[PDB]
Amino acid sequence: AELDQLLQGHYIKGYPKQYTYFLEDGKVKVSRPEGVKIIPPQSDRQKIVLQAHNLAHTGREATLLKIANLYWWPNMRKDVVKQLGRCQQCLITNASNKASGPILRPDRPQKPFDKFFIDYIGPLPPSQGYLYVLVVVDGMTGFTWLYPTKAPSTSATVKSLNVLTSIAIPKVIHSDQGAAFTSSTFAEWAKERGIHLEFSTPYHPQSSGKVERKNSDIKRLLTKLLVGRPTKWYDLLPVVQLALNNTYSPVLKYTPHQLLFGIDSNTPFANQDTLDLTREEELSLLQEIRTSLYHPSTPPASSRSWSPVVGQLVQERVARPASLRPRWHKPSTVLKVLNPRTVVILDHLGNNRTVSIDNLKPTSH
Amino acid sequence: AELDQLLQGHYIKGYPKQYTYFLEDGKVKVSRPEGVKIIPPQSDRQKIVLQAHNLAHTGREATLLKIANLYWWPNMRKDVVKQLGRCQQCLITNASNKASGPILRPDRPQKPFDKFFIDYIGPLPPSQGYLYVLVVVDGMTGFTWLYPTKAPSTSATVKSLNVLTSIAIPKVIHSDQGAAFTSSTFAEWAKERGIHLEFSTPYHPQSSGKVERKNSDIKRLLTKLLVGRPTKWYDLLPVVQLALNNTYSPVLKYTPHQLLFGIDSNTPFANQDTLDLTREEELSLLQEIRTSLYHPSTPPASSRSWSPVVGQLVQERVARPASLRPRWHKPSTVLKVLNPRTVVILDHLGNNRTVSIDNLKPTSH
Amino acid sequence: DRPQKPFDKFFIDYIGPLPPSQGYLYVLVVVDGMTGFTWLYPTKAPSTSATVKSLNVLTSIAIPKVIHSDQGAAFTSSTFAEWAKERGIHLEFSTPYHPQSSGKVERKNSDIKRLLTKLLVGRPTKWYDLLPVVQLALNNTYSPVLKYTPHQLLFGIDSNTPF
Amino acid sequence: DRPQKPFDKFFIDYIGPLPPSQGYLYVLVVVDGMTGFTWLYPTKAPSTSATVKSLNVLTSIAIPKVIHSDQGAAFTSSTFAEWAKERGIHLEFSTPYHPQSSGKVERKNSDIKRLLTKLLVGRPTKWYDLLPVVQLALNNTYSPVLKYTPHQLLFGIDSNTPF
DNA sequence: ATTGTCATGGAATTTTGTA
DNA sequence: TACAAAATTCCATGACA
DNA sequence: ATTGTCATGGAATTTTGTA
DNA sequence: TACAAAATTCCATGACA
Ligand SMILES: Cc1nnc(C(=O)NC(C)(C)c2nc(C(=O)NCc3ccc(F)cc3)c(O)c(=O)n2C)o1
Ligand SMILES: Cc1nnc(C(=O)NC(C)(C)c2nc(C(=O)NCc3ccc(F)cc3)c(O)c(=O)n2C)o1
Ligand SMILES: [Mn+2]
Ligand SMILES: [Mn+2]
Ligand SMILES: [Mn+2]
Ligand SMILES: [Mn+2]
Ligand SMILES: [Mn+2]
Ligand SMILES: [Mn+2]
Ligand SMILES: [N+]
Ligand SMILES: [N+]
Ligand SMILES: [Zn+2]
Ligand SMILES: [Zn+2]
Repeated sequence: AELDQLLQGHYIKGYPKQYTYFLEDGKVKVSRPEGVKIIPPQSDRQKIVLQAHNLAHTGREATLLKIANLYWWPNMRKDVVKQLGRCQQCLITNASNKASGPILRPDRPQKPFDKFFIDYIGPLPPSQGYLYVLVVVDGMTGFTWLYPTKAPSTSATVKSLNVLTSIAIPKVIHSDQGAAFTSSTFAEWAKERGIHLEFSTPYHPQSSGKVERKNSDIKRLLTKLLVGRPTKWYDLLPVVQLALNNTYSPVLKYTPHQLLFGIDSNTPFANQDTLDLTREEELSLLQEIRTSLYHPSTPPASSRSWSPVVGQLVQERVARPASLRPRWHKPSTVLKVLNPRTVVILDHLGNNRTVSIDNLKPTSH
Repeated sequence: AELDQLLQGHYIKGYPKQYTYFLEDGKVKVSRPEGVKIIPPQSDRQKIVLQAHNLAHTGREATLLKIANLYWWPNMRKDVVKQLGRCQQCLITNASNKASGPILRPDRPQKPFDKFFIDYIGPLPPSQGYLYVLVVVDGMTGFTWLYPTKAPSTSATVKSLNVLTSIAIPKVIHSDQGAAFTSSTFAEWAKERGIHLEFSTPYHPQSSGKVERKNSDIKRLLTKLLVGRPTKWYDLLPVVQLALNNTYSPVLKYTPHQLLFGIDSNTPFANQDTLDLTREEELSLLQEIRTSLYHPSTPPASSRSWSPVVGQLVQERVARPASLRPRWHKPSTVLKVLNPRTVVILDHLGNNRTVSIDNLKPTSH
Repeated sequence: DRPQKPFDKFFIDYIGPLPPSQGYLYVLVVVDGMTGFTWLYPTKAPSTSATVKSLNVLTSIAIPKVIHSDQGAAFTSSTFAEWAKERGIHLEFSTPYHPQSSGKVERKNSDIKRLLTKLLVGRPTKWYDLLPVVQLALNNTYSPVLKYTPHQLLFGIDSNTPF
Repeated sequence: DRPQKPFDKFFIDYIGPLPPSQGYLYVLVVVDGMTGFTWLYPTKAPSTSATVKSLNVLTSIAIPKVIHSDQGAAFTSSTFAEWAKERGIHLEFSTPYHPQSSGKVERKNSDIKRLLTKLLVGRPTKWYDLLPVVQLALNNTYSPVLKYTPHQLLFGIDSNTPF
């Protein structure tokens, strides 16, 4: 082939002179620092790299190290990497070595009832025939409503929320994509009332994080109230609700209740500071506090993170991976970038999916 | 009580003068920057702090903030913290805010067969009536043996290992405290052969980490070999075994097989570098390589870590916490400190337990 | 004195009996003394028992310093009397047949009764499912004094359902 | 030439039939040409089939360049012939009735036969469970040349079971 | 009575073929 | 005594029930 | 089509009562 | 223009299926 010229002492791009290139057993051999290696004809080299790789479906360095034993040619790795990009198997099974970008800290809703966050807790031990708790948190104040249910169902969610909205109607309800909230029956209940439904990306509880974080505090306090006793939580819910709604956030120096009403009710240790102000004076002082609330900023990027660029080869993690089956879906493309942490992708194949980076890896190579 | 003196203008330790201390409704009140607060008599103050705390079993700041509303006395927090230490409930339910110390990187075994690490994988999909894989890794070389089993049982473990030890006998076998290896039947099998059994602390797979990390690589390669096909792994095991034993660790620049034998067998891409050395020359070159192997050091301490001191109040995490029940056991004491990461504790109550810090929190207060 | 505030006083009374809806018969009416904010709770009887169950709900949100009521059997009972002492609520009673309560409350209390009969007729059997809508309407309705909805006085912001 | 190495050549042969143990009848004997390291595999018949199953085990550890054997039906068959080509093993055959193999191997191959009859008698029925102990003994036994156990030559370290 | 490990692929650092 | 670009080494990230 | 949150308890930093 | 020690604020760690 093109190796012909080389044995005859003539130069080629790559193939550095100073090494003697000889012939043995009808193969083109070369003396190198590392030792004497064989140089395959261009047309054999893909076939070689593949054979080596397919032994254990090894990465760049592991593959090259096998090939190094027998062969040499110019730009060995460039070729190896060309293969690692085409191994359908390695791409959908290997995990990522790139962390996703810094999280986002969306702003506090401005007014109470601007946005509700909901979620179901459970199943729990049966009390009084009930198994789940519906937790509703006001995004602004952190004020929380609890409702015992027998199942995490659309029907029961509606029953509960009808009671709640007797007090006021929210602009927006944010939920996970759990069966209870995605149903058409709910969607309409919500439209009937002029409430916008909003859902977090699939398999990302962190988005419903404001409720989730209240779940923690609920389960924790119930646990504490039930040490010793049999797990009879039903009758405790009210107490928990109250207790938690009147608990100071050390960062804010305010109980949710305070942020919702601007005065403490007839609770234990009710703060009197505003006892002298008319309701009006008080009410605007409250309106001030609400705006001047502490708000976190996003954290520094981890040193090896990635951000999603439009038209990027990107892969979605498998829902519920089966035993011994690939942890990732085939490659798919970034359609739009909703924010540095949420992406729309044309998937398998193909529907627009809204997804969180945390469920994505960049296709490598 | 002792508050008598104060209303009369005489000084007391704490109780700073400059504020006017008056009487209203038979209570001792005080004008302060924050406002006008009540000062309880010493004997009432524990009862006060407890009432406040018991509302939501809140921490230091949350508790104090309630009390601040109504009362004032000197060193308020000192008292609050005294309570947080005695609330049996908060201690066994709250999580830690202190990370455990930097991990340890024990040294490579010196010789092959110095130490075997074992573990069971499974259950898997049934192939040929088998459900689990017994994975044995040589600590020194990383060389691995695989054995299909129908159950993760003592009896089957013995059967498998009898085959393995036909080749050579190890000094030590390290395992998790899984039923199969803790049994008396195994313990004797092992003593019969003069093999020391050694077990990692309870619920800390990281200790069996050398095998665990091989499990990853096994499941990964099997997954890759089974994309498309039905999960027929039984007949694949041999291939995997070979493939993995002849895979270069990029850090070491050596396949396990090489570290075990000092020469490559009749494998694809078998390295020829030592083809000219007598067995002897080769054998000592190998003996050199083994000692000069790359060995990691422990990582920097995380900024808020803790280390176990002898006679420290320390608590063990619950095995399999029930729903709504405390995530931690009652306080217990550090008996001896085996290493900066392993502790012996007098538990509940009381037996000597060997435990990893990762399953411990320091009792706070 | 000290100016009046929400949760200072809760006025309670029973409306009923009504035509059965979902097997309910009575409405327990709770108006907040200062704001005029209203809660409505359907009950099966004007009994201490049903009062307690209902007020347990409301008192998960807030606890008044005072409850005012007529001397109806339900509120005079010793069980209700104990219920309130437990929660640290002082109880206040109008004298028999001379029902003294706030100017603002009498009016709101009248509105409820009208608004109930109004949308009761035509569907006298399905007033249960309507209670949310009613409560919402009442609480978001401009008082001639203040030009504020009870909603506004309680929360110090605008509702997303005006009238 | 190039000095001799482990895995260069594997000598294989069948010992049997023996008194049945655990329903096994034959022992397939594999000695490594250079080290003298020995594997023993119990089989139910001196058949290509049982040879393949056995050698599949051994070849999970290492693959020889060459296998040498007598012209027994099991090794001459075309199935064995294909098995070896697949794994890239060249096959080598002694001529009939003149069994040429290594000086070192003949001796080791003799030792096995003696050591088998020795501890066979007295428990002729329970030789299966003993095969590990035998293999271990053989491989950790000092050769008069080298003063090295086959174990030492293979692994370049000392075993924790000397003899 | 004991204890984390290490393939992976971009980045970052060093060595290389030529002056 | 110096360059661009290949070849190597570094190392955070993730997952082994 | 959307997005993490925040109680907790030592450490670290600021304010306080007295000169 | 100053100190020791209380009172406050900072913030990593962990957990909400
Ligand atoms: C579509 C679609 N199909 N399935 C899902 C899905 O998300 N499923 C899981 C099992 C993960 C889930 N989890 C939680 C939850 O709270 N988990 C714990 C947690 C909370 C916070 C935090 F930061 C991390 C973890 C739910 O509430 C929940 O409803 N689901 C369904 O979405
Ligand atoms: C006593 C006693 N009772 N129960 C345990 C116990 O440890 N149980 C678990 C379920 C945790 C377990 N896990 C693994 C495993 O490999 N887990 C995954 C992993 C591997 C490495 C790493 F760093 C983190 C996680 C096992 O092999 C195993 O046998 N077990 C029993 O000990
Ligand atoms: Mn949910
Ligand atoms: Mn949840
Ligand atoms: Mn295990
Ligand atoms: Mn394991
Ligand atoms: Mn009445
Ligand atoms: Mn024969
Ligand atoms: N936002
Ligand atoms: N060690
Ligand atoms: Zn591959
Ligand atoms: Zn507590």
